[PDB]
Amino acid sequence: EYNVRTLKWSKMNLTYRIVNYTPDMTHSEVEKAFKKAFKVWSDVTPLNFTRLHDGIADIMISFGIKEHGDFYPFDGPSGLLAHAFPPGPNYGGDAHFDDDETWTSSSKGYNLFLVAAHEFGHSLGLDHSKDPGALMFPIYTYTGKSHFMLPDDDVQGIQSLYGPGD
Amino acid sequence: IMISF
Ligand SMILES: [Ca+2]
Ligand SMILES: [Ca+2]
Ligand SMILES: [Ca+2]
Ligand SMILES: [Zn+2]
Ligand SMILES: [Zn+2]
Repeated sequence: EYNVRTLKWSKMNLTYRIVNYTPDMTHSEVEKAFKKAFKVWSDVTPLNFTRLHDGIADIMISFGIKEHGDFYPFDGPSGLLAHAFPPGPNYGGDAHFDDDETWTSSSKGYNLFLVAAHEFGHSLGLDHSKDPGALMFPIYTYTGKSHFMLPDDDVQGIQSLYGPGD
Repeated sequence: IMISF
C-alpha cells in the first residue's frame, strides 16, 4: 500500500482533526474518547495536542470502510480494527478506524478510547510491544476497568522518544 | 495496528 519514516516528531506541539464521526457514537462521545487518548500520552511526555476544526492537521483522524484511500483496506466486522502511520507528512501520523466495527464508549463493542490510544502511540513513533499487557500490543484486549493506567513498557517507549512529563 | 479474534 501507500506508506510514508522518521523516528519521531521534531516538535512537541502537534495538531489533530476529527474528519468524520462514526454513527455508533455521538459527536461528544467520539470527541471525548479521542481527547482522553491523547491525554494518555501527554500525561507522561512534554507533548501537547491541539484540536483543529477545519484544514489539515498533523494527525488526521477518520472512520472508513474497506478501501479508504491508502490501499491498506479494512476487512469488515472484526479482524483489523484500526491502523495509523508513523511520523511524517501527509498520511504520516494519521489514524484510521474501521467503521464496520461497532464503536462504543463502554464495552458493548470495541472501545474507541483504547484503540485510539494505541494507534496514537504509532502516530508518535512507537512500535508494537513484545509484552501482551502493554497498550502497544497489537491484539485488542478489553480491560473492564473504570480507569486506564498506561503500562510501564509504554511509558518507557514514549519517554525514550520525547522525555518525561510533569 | 489493532486486531481482534
Ligand atoms: Ca475490521
Ligand atoms: Ca498527517
Ligand atoms: Ca460502525
Ligand atoms: Zn488506512
Ligand atoms: Zn498497532
